[PDB]
Amino acid sequence: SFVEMVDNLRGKSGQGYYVEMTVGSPPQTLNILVDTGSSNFAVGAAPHPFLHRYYQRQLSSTYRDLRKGVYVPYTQGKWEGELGTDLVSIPHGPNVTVRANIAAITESDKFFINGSNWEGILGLAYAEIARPDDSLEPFFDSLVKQTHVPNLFSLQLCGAGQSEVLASVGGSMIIGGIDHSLYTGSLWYTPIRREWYYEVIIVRVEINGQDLKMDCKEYNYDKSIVDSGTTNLRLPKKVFEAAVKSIKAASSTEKFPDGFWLGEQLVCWQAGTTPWNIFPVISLYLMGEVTNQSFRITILPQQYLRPVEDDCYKFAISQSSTGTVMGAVIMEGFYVVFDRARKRIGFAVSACHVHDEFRTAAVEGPFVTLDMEDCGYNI
Ligand SMILES: CC(=O)N[C@@H](Cc1cc(F)cc(F)c1)[C@H](O)CNC1(c2cccc(C(C)(C)C)c2)CCCCC1
Repeated sequence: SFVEMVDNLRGKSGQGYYVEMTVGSPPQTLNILVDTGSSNFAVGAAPHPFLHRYYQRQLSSTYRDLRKGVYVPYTQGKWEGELGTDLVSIPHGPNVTVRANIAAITESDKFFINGSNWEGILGLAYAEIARPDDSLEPFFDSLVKQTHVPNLFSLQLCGAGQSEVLASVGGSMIIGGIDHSLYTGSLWYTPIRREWYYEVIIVRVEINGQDLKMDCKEYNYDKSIVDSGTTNLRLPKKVFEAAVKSIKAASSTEKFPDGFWLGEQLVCWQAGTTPWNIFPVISLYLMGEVTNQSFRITILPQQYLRPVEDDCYKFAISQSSTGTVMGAVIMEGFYVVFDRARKRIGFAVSACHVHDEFRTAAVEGPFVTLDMEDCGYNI
């Protein structure tokens, strides 16, 4: 924990959160997307039209070629690179330096985003999903192994709160501890089912207090994960359809185009007249540390209606064919502790949550649910 790590994240709405890092000797400054949905540390290392700077290995005295190729395909972006090791620091993180594996990006497609202000990505998940394979020690594992930094990190992603520019966002990545000033109320923990993605189990879903009443295996159909690198709440097909049906009904007083519900087309209102009260709250109940217990995290429309350029919003809930992805919009307004040491993820109401006059984002428990290990997908 540390006061000096507060507000060390920045970003543009919809384009992830990044932290400043240095690579090489002398230190080369780069902005790096913080991604709990992947396990590779990678940086642009060759010219690209959307990169204004990049990692130049030749300028680093501490660089070492691993003489090995590496490739990672994400949801739609992808890159190819060359492995190596170098000294890495996080100026606004812990006061330490570590020799980490680095994928030097030489080719890419739809990976770098025009005007995002980041030049690389920091995969914070486990070795099991790293490319080329699990022998390439992820950054966080190197940090804990080489230093005395406790095996734990927390993320406080904050919302937007202009005009023709994407809203700027901020947050905090607290490495090695829990900063108690970043949250209120109690921290509730859900088990990390398996150490590969940050996998969890959802046992119940409600929209405005109404249970979807689905077999809980559906909520984790495939898998459920906590992914700071994906913007939206992504839901498996059957859950998505049931959720949008209910959100439509709650906000039936008004009518929006199908494009809006499909996440692509935007929807606007005059400034300050956004009818937040017609959109329902969504509660995801996560499995507790104790069998038969659960806790819920409640999400407001201020989280799932993401603001965009020129008051305009996009529906930030979309369909998945690879499980539930609790992306940035779900993490916003919560303090999320990735307690790797004790294989669990904690949630607490964030100090930067969306107040709202009548409703608020919340973390509450316990709630007693008969049977929860049966909600998982058995390999
Ligand atoms: C939108 C997106 O692609 N986000 C990625 C980071 C990112 C951010 C960005 F701004 C631009 C990019 F090109 C990439 C996440 O890593 C996605 N994470 C999952 C995933 C999807 C596809 C392969 C993979 C890996 C890297 C593990 C093979 C992991 C998502 C589905 C559930 C599993 C996790």
